[PDB]
Amino acid sequence: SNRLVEEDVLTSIHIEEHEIDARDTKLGAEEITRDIPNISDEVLADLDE
Amino acid sequence: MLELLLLTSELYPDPVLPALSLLPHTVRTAPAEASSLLEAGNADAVLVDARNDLSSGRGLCRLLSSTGRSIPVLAVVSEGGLVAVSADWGLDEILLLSTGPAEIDARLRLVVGDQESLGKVSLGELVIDEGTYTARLRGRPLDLTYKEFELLKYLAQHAGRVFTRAQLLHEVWGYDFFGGTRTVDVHVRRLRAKLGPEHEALIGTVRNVGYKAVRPA
Amino acid sequence: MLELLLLTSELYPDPVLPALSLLPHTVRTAPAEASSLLEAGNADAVLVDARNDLSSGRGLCRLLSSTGRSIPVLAVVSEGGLVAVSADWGLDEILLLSTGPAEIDARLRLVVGLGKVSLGELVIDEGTYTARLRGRPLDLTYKEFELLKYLAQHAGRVFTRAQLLHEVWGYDFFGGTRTVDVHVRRLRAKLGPEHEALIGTVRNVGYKAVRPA
Amino acid sequence: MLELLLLTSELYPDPVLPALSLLPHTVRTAPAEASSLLEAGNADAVLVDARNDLSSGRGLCRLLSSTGRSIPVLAVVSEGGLVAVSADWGLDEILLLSTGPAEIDARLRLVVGDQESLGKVSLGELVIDEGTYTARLRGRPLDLTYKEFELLKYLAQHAGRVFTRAQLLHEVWGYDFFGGTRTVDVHVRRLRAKLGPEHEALIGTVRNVGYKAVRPA
Amino acid sequence: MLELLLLTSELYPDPVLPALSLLPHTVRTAPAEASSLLEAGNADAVLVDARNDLSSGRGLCRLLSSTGRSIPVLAVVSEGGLVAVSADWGLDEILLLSTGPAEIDARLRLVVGLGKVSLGELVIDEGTYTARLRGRPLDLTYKEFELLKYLAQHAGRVFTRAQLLHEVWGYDFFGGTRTVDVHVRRLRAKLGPEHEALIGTVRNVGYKAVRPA
Amino acid sequence: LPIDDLDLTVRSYNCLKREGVHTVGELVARTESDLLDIRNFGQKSIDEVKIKLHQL
Repeated sequence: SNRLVEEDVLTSIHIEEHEIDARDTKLGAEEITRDIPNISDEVLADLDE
Repeated sequence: MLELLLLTSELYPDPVLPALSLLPHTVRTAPAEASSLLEAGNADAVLVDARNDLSSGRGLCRLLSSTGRSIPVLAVVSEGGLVAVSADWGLDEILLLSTGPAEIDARLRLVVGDQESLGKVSLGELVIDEGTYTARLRGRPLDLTYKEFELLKYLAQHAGRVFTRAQLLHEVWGYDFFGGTRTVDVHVRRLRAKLGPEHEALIGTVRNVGYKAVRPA
Repeated sequence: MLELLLLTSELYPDPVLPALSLLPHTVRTAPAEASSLLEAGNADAVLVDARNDLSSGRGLCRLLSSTGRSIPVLAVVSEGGLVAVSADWGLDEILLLSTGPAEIDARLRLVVGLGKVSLGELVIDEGTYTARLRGRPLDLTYKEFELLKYLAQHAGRVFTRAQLLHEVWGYDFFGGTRTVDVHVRRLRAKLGPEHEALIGTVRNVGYKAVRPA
Repeated sequence: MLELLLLTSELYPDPVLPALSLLPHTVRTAPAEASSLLEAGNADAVLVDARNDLSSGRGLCRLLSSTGRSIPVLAVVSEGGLVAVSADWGLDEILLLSTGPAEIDARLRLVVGDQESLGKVSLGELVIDEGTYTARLRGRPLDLTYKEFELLKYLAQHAGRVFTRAQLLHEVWGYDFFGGTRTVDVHVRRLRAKLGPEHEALIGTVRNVGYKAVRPA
Repeated sequence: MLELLLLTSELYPDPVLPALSLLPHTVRTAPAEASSLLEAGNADAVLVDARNDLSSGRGLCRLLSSTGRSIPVLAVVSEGGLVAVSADWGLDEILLLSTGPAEIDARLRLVVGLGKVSLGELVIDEGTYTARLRGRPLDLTYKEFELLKYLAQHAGRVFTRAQLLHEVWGYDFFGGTRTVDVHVRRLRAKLGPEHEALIGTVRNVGYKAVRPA
Repeated sequence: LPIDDLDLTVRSYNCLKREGVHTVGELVARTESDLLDIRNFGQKSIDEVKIKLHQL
């Protein structure tokens, strides 16, 4: 019965984590900021600095 | 962000600009008089109310736009008196009463002067302005050859990265004179001199790899 | 009294700005390019559409900017897009879609109702194409005047011939001509022994206009 | 655009009628005597400070509104002096000192709009009457071609101004015949055929770039 | 002491002009109709409301204008609407909606309280729509009398066909006419061999009038 | 559709541009009554525009 879908009677929350590990290197260090090489505009819309 | 002196004989700024409390701007308030001209000081911008007194508002905006007052002046007027206000009052910008808070922040940033420094590279005390092409140290001009500067800026712009002589030859000595690595050391020897030991900590050397730059604390 | 130009692909002023109908200031519309500079004539105001596309409006104001002498250039955004509104667009005002009729009219009257400055010990006349330095007579013909003016206008900005061909020349570019060398030497000789150090050569990259002193 | 003379016991256009300073019009100042009537010239309005002198102000109006003074004559007065302003003044219009910028704009377009010419410019001998589309140069008219007359003025009103033929292309041809701009050189001949050595030098040539207009001295 | 007739649908003279009650002039109101110009009796002046609508107010100022004899026509507009207020309304005096009582008194007491120029060898008589060129008889059609009239007062002024078209005709204005060519060819014929040098017709500059000598 | 496509008689085209007709929608929207009132308007013009309305 699709009521159960529209009601979400049987629906599940799915948390997940992506682990991002920036390490020490002879290249330097992987500075996680919004300093993106070659990035468009619509792709930064929901991103914080 | 801005220390703002409001010119109102009313005690509060919230009947004047209701959104103004919504920002962290520190709004000193002073009576709508000429004596408040002495109370300018280090006010970032002056807020002259001409919502009601357009004649004396014109007088006060002329007063804050005299021969030696660089503090930017805002006429805060009604909507039926915006057409009475133009560039004659010594102005660059004005604020309505229904100006929004993000609108207040935007127009206050625009009336103050954002204004980001050009290719002004900075590595510790050694700050480079490639524009004028000076790698000045603590304000004094520094004298490098054509190559040392471009050598230095590259490392300055890539401080910490462990470069190699073979690597550095390409981006400093271009695609030519492809042999003779030790040109680096002979040049490095001069670099480490004309830098001075006080900031040779910037210049790092690892055996068997070459040279680098290090950000100081 | 004014004509307003909207660099917009909305093809209509009232979806862009509702108040512009209530003002009798008449508006022509052109698509969102810099090339629509050829579209404008005696219009004293030009606006850039930046309501739905923010960085496109920033780039079009960057291209439409303060070059000469300058025309009132405007750009319109929403409220949450007011953070990217800065001085680096090239503006005199900011407008919103929530801007009213008397508000738009008064800001337009503010921009239309400032003066170029050219001092280096060196009288510069942008319209006159006249030059003076340490004396009234400093004969500057067209190629060296804008040339020197660019240098004096960019005092200390190390310039290379490559950088001058697209600015001092058109250009093709008919570059690598060395004509800057004879041009600068004339600028060196004509300006006389004094003020000959302002236009100094920085090797391997060209020259920069040393400021006075 | 329009020239105004301000007859006043004050020194500046700010205290007498402040909204002229709210305008991009050009207002000169003068004393409130009859000899200042010799200072009008090619102006378009003359505005007497009658805000204090009502009897002597109306006398200056009567000397200004005489037989052959074709410049439309004005007074500025207080609101308690408007009751003195009547048909026996001889004024064209009246303007309060509290009047707005656009208000004085519309009053000026009602009092102005002695038939001062719009596009009648005179560059020494080169008397370019664009109201008649004729240019007198040393008296005798210039029987240039239709598009030749345009080119001459575009060089004239840009006196001393050097441009490439492409820029000249936009001001003579516009959006047409982009390539092969040589005919401008031939059109320079069509200009010099009707100019002669008396002013054949007034159109300076610029080898490899274009030409220029020379201001006579 | 003045009867001021308001053509305004506000049903009260008060929001149209507030301070007029401070002066003991009488005000008689009616909606903004041309037929209420037949409602004028001993009215000394007439005010039209054009505060939000400049168009019908200007046209009503025009409707009054040129009728004669006439009673002078006044209007009230806004301050951002003073851009359209001009001499082309047929105004004798313009009022704002914030002008004071003694100000309105002075404007009224000013406004409510000769022959043609001779002669360019073309007299203009306004009765039968005809002129006189070195001779009593000069037949001019409905539009061949004002074409000479338009070039009469603007003697020496250059006017293009369209520039002439919208003042000489209504105009509509149609296109592909040569009506100027049909007229000026005809207006250069009924003027006889003499005074053929009264109109300047150089190629593609339009049709200017050349005054003697 | 702007009336310019109708390609009627030049009188008809100009005699409709005079009164402010700029589109065929406004023209055919003007009822047939709305169209004969035109000052100095020939009937053959009205016939050609009527057949254009009905057919086009």
